[PDB]
Amino acid sequence: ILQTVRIPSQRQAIGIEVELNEIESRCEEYPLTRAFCQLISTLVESSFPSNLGAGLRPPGFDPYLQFLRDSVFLRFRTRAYRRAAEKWEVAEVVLEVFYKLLRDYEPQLEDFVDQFVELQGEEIIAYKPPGFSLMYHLLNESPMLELALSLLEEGVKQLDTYAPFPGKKHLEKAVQHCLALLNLTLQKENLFMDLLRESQLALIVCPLEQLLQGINPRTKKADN
Amino acid sequence: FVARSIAADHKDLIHDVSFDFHGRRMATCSSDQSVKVWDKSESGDWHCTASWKTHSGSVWRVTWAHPEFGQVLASCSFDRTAAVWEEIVGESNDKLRGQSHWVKRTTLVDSRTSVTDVKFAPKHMGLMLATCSADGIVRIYEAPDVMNLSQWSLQHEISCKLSCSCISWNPSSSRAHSPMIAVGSDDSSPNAMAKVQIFEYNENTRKYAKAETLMTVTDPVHDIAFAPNLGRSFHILAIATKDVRIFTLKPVRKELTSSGGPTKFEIHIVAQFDNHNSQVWRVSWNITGTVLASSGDDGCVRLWKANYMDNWKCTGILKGNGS
Amino acid sequence: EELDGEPTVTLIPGVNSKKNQMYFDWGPGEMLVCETSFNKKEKSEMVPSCPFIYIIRKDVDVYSQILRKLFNESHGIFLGLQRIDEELTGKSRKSQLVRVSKNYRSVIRACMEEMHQVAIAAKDPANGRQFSSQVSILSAMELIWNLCEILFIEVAPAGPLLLHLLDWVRLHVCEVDSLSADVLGSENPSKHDSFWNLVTILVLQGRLDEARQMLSKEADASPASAGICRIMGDLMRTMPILSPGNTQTLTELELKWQHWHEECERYLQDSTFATSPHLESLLKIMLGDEAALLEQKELLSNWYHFLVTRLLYSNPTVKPIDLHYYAQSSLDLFLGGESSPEPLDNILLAAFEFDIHQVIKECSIALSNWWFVAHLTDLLDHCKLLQSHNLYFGSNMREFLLLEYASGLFAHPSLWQLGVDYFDYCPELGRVSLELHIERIPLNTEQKALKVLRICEQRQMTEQVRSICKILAMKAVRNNRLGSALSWSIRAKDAAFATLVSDRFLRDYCERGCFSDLDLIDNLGPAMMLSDRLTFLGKYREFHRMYGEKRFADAASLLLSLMTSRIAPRSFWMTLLTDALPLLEQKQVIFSAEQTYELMRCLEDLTSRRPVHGESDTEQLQDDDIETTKVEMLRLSLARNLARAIIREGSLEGS
Amino acid sequence: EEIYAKFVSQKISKTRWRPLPPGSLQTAETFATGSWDNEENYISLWSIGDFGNLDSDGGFEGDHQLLCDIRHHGDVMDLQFFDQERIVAASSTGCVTVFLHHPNNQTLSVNQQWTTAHYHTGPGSPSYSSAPCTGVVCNNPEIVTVGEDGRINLFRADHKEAVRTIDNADSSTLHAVTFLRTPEILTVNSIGQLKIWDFRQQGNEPSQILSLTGDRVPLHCVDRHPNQQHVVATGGQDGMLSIWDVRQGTMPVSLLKAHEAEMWEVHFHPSNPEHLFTCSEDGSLWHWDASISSWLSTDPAKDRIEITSLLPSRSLSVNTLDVLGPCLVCGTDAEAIYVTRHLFS
Repeated sequence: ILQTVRIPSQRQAIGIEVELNEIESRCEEYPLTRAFCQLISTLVESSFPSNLGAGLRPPGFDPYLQFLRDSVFLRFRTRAYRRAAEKWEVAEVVLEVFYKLLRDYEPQLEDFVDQFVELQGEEIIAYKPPGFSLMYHLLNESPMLELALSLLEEGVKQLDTYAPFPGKKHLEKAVQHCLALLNLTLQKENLFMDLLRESQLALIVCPLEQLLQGINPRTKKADN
Repeated sequence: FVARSIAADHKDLIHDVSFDFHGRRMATCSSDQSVKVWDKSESGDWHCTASWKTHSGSVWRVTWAHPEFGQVLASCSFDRTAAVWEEIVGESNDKLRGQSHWVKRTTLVDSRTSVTDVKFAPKHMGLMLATCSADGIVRIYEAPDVMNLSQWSLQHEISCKLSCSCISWNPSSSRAHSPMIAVGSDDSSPNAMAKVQIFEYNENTRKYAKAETLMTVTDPVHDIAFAPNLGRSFHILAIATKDVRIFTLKPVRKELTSSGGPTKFEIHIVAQFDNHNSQVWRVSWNITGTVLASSGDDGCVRLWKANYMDNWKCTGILKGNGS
Repeated sequence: EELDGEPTVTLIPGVNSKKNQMYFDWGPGEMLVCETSFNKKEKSEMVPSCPFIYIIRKDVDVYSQILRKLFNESHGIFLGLQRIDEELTGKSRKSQLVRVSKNYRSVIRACMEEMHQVAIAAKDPANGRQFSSQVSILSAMELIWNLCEILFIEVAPAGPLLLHLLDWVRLHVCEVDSLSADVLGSENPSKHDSFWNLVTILVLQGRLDEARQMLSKEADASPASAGICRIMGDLMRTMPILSPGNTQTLTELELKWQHWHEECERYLQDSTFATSPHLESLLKIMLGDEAALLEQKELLSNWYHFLVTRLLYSNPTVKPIDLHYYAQSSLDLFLGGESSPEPLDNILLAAFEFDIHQVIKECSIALSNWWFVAHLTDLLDHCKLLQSHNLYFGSNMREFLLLEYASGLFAHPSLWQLGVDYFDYCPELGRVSLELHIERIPLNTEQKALKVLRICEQRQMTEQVRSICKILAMKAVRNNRLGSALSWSIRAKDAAFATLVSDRFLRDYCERGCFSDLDLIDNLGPAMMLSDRLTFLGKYREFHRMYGEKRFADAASLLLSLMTSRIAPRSFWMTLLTDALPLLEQKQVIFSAEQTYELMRCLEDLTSRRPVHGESDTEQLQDDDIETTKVEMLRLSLARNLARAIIREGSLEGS
Repeated sequence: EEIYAKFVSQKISKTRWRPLPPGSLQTAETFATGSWDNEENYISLWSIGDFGNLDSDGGFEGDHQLLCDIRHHGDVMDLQFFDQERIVAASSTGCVTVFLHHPNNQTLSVNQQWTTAHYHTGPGSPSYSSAPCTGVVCNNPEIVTVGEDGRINLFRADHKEAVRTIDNADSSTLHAVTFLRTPEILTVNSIGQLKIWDFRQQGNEPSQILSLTGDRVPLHCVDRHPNQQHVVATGGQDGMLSIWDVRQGTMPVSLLKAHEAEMWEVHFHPSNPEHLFTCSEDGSLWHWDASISSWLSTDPAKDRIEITSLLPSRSLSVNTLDVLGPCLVCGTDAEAIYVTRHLFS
């Protein structure tokens, strides 16, 4: 219903990744994708199997995080909306899933080891934890960090008017989950950065203390 | 100059050769009564694509139309005729094995004597054709349609009153000179004091009026060519005779009192070259009219150019080695 | 004056000039030649020769595959030069023109060294010699360009002129550094047989601290000469050479060099070197002894290295306006009067006389390609030195050379695009030279023809745009591609050609019952109005765009307008009458009485023109069974609409 | 980073990357080119020179090394890879040729050839006239081509004949062609239309047509988004860029100006397709970043497309480009090629 197994001959996707971009993105109303984000939002707190997708693909969560990050979140500001509130009703139910996936993940040294799995006669690396994927996407100058910090700017930029506006309570929640994500990074950052130093994995990551001082591409100050 | 070579398999003397406007095709004609078309490949080769009989006499020229009229050829003959040919896609009939896809659309027959030369007109006039013949006349024909190339109206008979050997249209697309044609003569008589004559279409009388006659060309003429016009306020004219000649023809501006008559020219000889030590049998210009070529009984094609002072000299000799 | 030698003689193989006449014609880069011989067998058993045709390409170099690098890079540099500002002050502009000169030199060098490796890689010694010959031509070009740069572009003053002329020799007389490797790579450098020759040649190039280092290998090996070799080497360190970072006068250099000469000659009077004749020769060479310098002629590979040696050791304060006399006097002494100078010597002498026009003239005789002379003359107008004087035909000398070179790029299948830009900077004759070439580009594809049309449309060459569009419309008409034929005649804006393509579509319809295109006729837009017959084609498709798609009185008045026009073909008037039958016999009167009379007037000028001629053949009858049936149904339906119309129209004159 | 230009003494009409092995971690190492407007045209295979190294004797080995060539017949109008050793090309002769690389030899050869794939006809005899084949698209084992004859052909890399032909799919030239789905293609023409064809249908007529409104802009190139079968991009005779959703009427969704001329190729990035690239007869080459898919926003003054000229100057015409991972290549009428290993630095 999300296509995790994309076939090399197949020129169109199947499931909600089509229905979001060919049906909801024609109605300018988004009930199917919000109900899918709400389905994942329960299914993280009742947990996910570590072997999820094994034998059909590499095991783990990141194919669902790719849809929520790269097909929902990074496109929530480039879609049009019949409900001027639903731009924020979509942001609430995706940042809730990311918040839960970073709340309950605690870093471990095997997150920094590339575990291999046999798949139909070839040896392939597993999908890293969704909280490790979230840490790596917040400890870099990512489009996800652009969209987080330019949501904190956009939030104050509505609130400093003191006015009522459509969907206001969902923007205040979407800011709350955005702050709580960055705070969960800072509360786990040192452990993630030292397990990277012991494991000697060939990644690069920067402290969120310092990425928060990056030049905001809107205002062109360090004003995050 | 770098040479490639081709066996031409004409079964008697070849009389003429002419390029298409793009230099992608060429035509040749012979005393064997044939014309041949040869085409240049997308590999740099040349291949014979049509080789057919055109006439009943020896063929004395072959010439192409400009390609805004498509793919059309003309040929003149000792049988007193000229013929017009069109290249057709898909007509070529196995019911009549060994005929060409170059089809004869018409034959012109009105000359009383051998048709010595044939030239298509500058395209701005229309689809027009000139021929000349040893009755001492030039004849000019017009096609009223570009597709029905069977139908040609004879619009002008032009009286030289000496035999005609060659003709040249003036290559002026500039609407500040009226239509012009120059004519050479093979006449060996000592009585005719000039062997080149020049005619102008005069709008005020609607016929080719005789504007000028080159009273320094006492000697028989075998070929004649106007130089392509790089914007010049004056024309340049090459002539093949006992020697090579290059004339200038600069229009005298009419006063606002000389109505109805033709123009007149300030005429010079800029060059006369004996250097062939023999008669001259063709004169043709490069595309910009800056270099002349001419051939003779010395077995040399000789090249001629202006220097920076308009002093014309020989610049190259293309000649056979016989090895 | 110009062209006072023999006119360049090409030999043609097989062709028997010894009595045989010739015919010829001109194409874009090739001239045809054909011979008048045909060998009608006087009884000998041999094969009879057919006549032969010859294709004679312009000689000039443009087809050498490596030189296409030189032509594209020097088009980039030429367009970098035609985009320099004239107000750029005579220090910024002179530095920038010296860069443009050194850019052009870099391309000659980078084509020559590529061609040198290709000459080494040549698996046939014939091909290796053909590349090696062109390497020598590129070397001669960069030798002449390095001199013309020093004299006319950088314009070296007295003092620095000798530094410029020393590295002018050094950048081309590269023999010395190769010989340095052989001598230095040996187990005993001071015992390689060429060691003393190399020590002398380094002194003849003024490379005095390199010559000191070679003399050190005699001093390390030979403790008997070493003391005297070090006096020579220390004189090779006291020589006053000009230093570009150093705030001295020419008179200071002059007075110091006069002391150095008065000290070198002093060591010759006390006979200091008369124990080694090689060191005695080096002292005479370093004193400017014109006899000892000519004893070194087998170590001076050319007269201009002898000249620069003679300036280094006999006149270090030489000026441009002294220089001619030393150049001639060094050519005199090097050739001795039993040899004539070569074409390169005549060019280099004229450069030392500073006659830019004699240099341009002899370069136009010694170099097979206008490429050199055109780019050099262009750069010397950017220095404002020239026959920017008008010629007898209006254009200037820079333009006259660019026109022959641009015509030389149009003589090649690819390079004609560069040839367009080389015509746009030619103000008197460039445009007309372009307008005579541009229609003759082979139009193999519509895509190639779009590039040529774009070039003509940019430059407002509007009758050539009409020509090329009619050549494309006629490509399409001979191939029956009616959509390209109509679209190209619309770009040509020729109403007779637009009518003629409509007089294919309207027959192609009758030859099928349908058109070979519909979308092309529907999307005519404003271009429908290019003729009456194209307007009729668009409007008969528009009638056929109400028959599945709309109504009736709109369609009927359109049908009558199509019929009564001078535009409907009369072989189709029986059809347009038949097309009225479903509109005439309607319960609503759709044509008026007045309109029904014009429909009958058209049926009458169809029917009243059948000839009354008799009896042959039988198979003709069975469409006259049908024609009479067509005509009677038309009489009956037109009379029925007329009666219904008169009753409807006359009652609206009566209430 | 900086871009490594090379003169090759032939105009380059087409360039293409060699397809990478599925599940490899290589950059694009090898490309193919085709040439036009010579006395002799060619198809050539090249490696990207290695700017990372010098050895003891100081030689610059960082040139784009020629691996091997083969001579062509006509101009190389269009070019595509078919697998990791085979290539297909069109021609001004109307010929279509499949070639094969030989890694064990460093040579090219013909593999199969359709010498009469495109041709114009005439009244009653098979004396056909040459029609330039203009575009080629592959769907291994299957191949499709277009031309001046307005013909569509379907060919196969196991079969010698045409599998299907459709003469006069237009009365004008067809310029380019792409697959929407395996039996379902889209073509572009001299009128300013996109015509859609389904090889399942037993008629020859189009399954759907799209156009501009009335005034004719010929459409020279076409591509279709790697993750969206319904999203199409086309390039005009004017230098406009048109984005279409083929399911939502007859018109483009988004209309942008890209050049001051004829736009010769348009491509979506094969892994990053919210990025686009274009080349033209205006002498320029551009990258476009837009990260609903941003190409389908009807207001590009709200939603972004941020736009970069990749060439530091304007040359003679840029006929072609290809982009694979971080690598990009283009080909020009300046008898030259331009390459980078890195587009994101």
